[PDB]
Amino acid sequence: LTFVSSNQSPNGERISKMLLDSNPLLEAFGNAKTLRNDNSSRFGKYMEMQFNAVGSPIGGKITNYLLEKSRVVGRTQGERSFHIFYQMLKGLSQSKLDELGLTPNAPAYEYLKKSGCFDVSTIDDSGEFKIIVKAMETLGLKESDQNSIWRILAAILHIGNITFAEAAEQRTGTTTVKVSDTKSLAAAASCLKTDQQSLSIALCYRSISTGVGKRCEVISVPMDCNQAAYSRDALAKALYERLFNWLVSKINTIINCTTEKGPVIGILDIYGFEVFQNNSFEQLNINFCNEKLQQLFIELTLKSEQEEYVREGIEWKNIEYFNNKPICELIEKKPIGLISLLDEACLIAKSTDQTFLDSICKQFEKNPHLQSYVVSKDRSIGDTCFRLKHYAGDVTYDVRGFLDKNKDTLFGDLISSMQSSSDPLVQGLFPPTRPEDSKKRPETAGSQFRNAMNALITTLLACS
Amino acid sequence: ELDRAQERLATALQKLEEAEKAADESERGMKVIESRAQKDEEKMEIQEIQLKEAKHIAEDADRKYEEV
Amino acid sequence: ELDRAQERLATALQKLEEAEKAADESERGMKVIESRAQKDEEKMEIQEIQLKEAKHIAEDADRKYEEV
Amino acid sequence: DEDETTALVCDNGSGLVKAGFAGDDAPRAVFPSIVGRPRHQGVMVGMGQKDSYVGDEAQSKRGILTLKYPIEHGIITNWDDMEKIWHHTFYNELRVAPEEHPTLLTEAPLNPKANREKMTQIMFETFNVPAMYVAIQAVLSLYASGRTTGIVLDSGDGVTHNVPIYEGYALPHAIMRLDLAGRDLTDYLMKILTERGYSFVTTAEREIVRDIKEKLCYVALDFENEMATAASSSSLEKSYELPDGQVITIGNERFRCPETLFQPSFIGMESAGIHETTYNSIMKCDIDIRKDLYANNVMSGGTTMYPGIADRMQKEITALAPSTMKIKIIAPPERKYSVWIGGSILASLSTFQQMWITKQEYDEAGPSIVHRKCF
Ligand SMILES: Nc1ncnc2c1ncn2[C@@H]1O[C@H](COP(=O)(O)OP(=O)(O)O)[C@@H](O)[C@H]1O
Ligand SMILES: [Ca+2]
Repeated sequence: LTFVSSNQSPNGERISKMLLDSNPLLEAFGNAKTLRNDNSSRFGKYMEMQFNAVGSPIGGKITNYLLEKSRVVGRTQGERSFHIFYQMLKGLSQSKLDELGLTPNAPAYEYLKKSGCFDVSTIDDSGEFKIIVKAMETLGLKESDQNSIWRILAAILHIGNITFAEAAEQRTGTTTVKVSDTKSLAAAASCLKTDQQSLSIALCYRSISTGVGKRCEVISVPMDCNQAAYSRDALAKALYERLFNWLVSKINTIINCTTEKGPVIGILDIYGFEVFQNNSFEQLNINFCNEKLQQLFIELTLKSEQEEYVREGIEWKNIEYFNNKPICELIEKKPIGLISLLDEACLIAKSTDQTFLDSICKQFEKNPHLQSYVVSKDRSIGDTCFRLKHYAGDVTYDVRGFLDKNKDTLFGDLISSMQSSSDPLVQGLFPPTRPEDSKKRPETAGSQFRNAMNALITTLLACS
Repeated sequence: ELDRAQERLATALQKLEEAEKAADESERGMKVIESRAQKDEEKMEIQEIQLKEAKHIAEDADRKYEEV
Repeated sequence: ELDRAQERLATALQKLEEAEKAADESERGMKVIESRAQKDEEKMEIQEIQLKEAKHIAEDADRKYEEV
Repeated sequence: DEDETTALVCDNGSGLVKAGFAGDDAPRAVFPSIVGRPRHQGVMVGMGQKDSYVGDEAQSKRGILTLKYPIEHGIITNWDDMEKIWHHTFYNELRVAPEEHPTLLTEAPLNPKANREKMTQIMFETFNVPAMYVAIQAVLSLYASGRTTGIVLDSGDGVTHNVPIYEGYALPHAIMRLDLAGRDLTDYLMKILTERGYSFVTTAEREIVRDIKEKLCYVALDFENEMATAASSSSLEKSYELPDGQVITIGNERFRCPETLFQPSFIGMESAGIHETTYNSIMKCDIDIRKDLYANNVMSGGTTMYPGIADRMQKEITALAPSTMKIKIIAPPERKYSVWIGGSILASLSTFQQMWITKQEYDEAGPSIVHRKCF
């Protein structure tokens, strides 16, 4: 792009260095480890390249989607969660740790106990920490800005300790969730500086009245541990997702320019097709993108391009055109489709995993390009699992946690709490309302994520 | 004097509204807890009988085991 | 009008004290009951643990009886 | 929000209407079901009266409104009013057109066949609704937890329903329909208050009873022991200075009316307490089905928020019934919207296509299309 676009300006090739060093910069914070790759980026990224009057670029925006958020609570043995949680420990001075109410022992917490692993044989964060710090100050993230960011995790680490001892309080109805060790739930609100009591009474418990005004929140709805843990995490993830995307934009505050507005050259970069000898739900979302990626090419290198041939009026004849596989798209979009049958089950909470399975085998295993044990008599497939044929090979999936991990449903009860808090960051993590996503707010996230992927396809069709 | 009294009356009613509001929320909180207290009391009594029954039946089973 | 203002000031200032007084008493009554509620809740949970054991022991005796 | 037709969510009863935007979790607008006239002459020119007054508009100013009840269990005295009641919901608040989005409604079990068609006629013929459906109250409150084996008891203002819907629906009789909910409670209190002199006559203050009820009134645990307690003036005499200006010490009046629930003998009927009807729905089904029914009993409806409604069930059910399994009743905390939670689901289901009705489907099989094919 450079040179071709360009040169003279001493403030061009010099600032180009810090921009080229922006790649390894963001690969030390948001990235984590995978068995297929070490430098695994953990955030969608559709970069955009603008230009200056002199020739050099001026800046660009960044956009992500979904964000993997099931690794914080569950993962395979040997693997490791996000880097920030481990690299931060083996580095900061013990004095800095105690200030955050921390002790040099992962098992003591919950955020690091949900896995069962702590020490990795290959990684030595104690030494690697000096590489991340060199990236902290060099760019422009002073300790002041660092502590600010840590105040978010400092809270989360104070909220994370909130565990529960299956409370069978209700004589009959439904087992509630009791917190005897309140100092964890107290410290949780201490950072937010909100009423410890009301908080627990307004979140763990749902409430609504209504009458032209806007209700009086207090009525109680204690729910099971799964839904309680679901709500707990649901917030813990989205809270950090919005921040990171708003952080990278503030990283550009001392990089991005606002002098010209013109053409935009985009660059795509999303999670890669990972392959294990044992897949699950979290794999589906990633593998699903590839199904859309293959559709992209066939739409481009086989459709939009062939139509350009005849538009020029040059010799061309339809040579053996293999299936356009729009079935793999209709099988999970319009009514009577996978995710249309899946997300529908996510709401039917009484349809767990075994009942949900039966809603797939019957709906499909007849439509072309999808197998299982029943139809395809193969012992490799379990009675609870199925055989999904991609445009490549074969993959079998489990069922552990399907629902709570897939639902994603995030109502406006966990979100509104932080918004009404008193802190320059807590409300700051929720930036100026409606950034490229407005329409209407109150609605399950099951549809919100569906819009995220649709915002990726529609914008790729009509272009070059 | 009327102007001064009106000024004092304005702030007086404001404090009165705040006081009544605090009392309204306090009397309600005391009530809901009182109901829960009685709800737990009944649960404690009905289980107190089950606990005894669970102990006696265990002792009876032991005596029954000693005989055989 | 001054007489009316003074009259309203009297009944307001008095009712203000009563409202505040009731707020304290209601909170006072809330506290004494809350404490007892917590004591019961704890005592009840402990009995449930003993209730389970008492049953398991009773069942174990029955299973031990069938063997003999 | 924008893409895809996006369907609304609604739940109309015989007392309170529940409706909001689309893809929501809970009702956004819950206006009261009232529509009367100005028996008086409106100022007649200080607007061409008409509008019987409705919504927060009527409820705000009852005074000069002869609240005329249109929907009384089954029979609708007049349909003409219902037309302009629905013309307010979708537009004045939601600001969205039904001639664009589907629609979901609730079905009152055992409702005249002619009614389900009369309603649909208003949609298909005038409000042009190519897609809609009318699901069954209780069954919705179900599909929202984590099991396929529970008995449900859903009710509010309409009529009581003891529906043991867990594994399936409809077999011998089991299910029950009892005209004794909400509106019935509001009507009974005024009659009993006459013993003390208090007589809330007109239908306007009749509503005030319902308003006052849901703040202090509670259910008698045991009327026998509570009667002797009347000697004391602490737990009885309750304070509620009428917003008008006359205190009503509702002491023995609070736990008197609810007694009718367990004793329908006080309302001229042979129906037994709700704990007998429980047996009536259990004794019919198979023998090896009970042990797990007691382990799960769903109690939906905001009516079941009266202090002393759940603790009584454990006393009467354990009495005249098998007692060697886990007696357990699931009474959802906020169980009033349990139907609304399930409603948002059906409207988003895709299998829903197998059940719902399409524009053309209504003309091919005639008006009966709905309950002639489904159940
Ligand atoms: N907080 C409450 N406590 C007890 N009853 C309540 C409460 N809020 C509402 N109700 C009652 O619930 C009933 C309305 O419930 P609803 O589910 O809307 O009924 P329906 O759908 O049969 O019209 C009314 O009798 C009302 O007084
Ligand atoms: Ca009802």
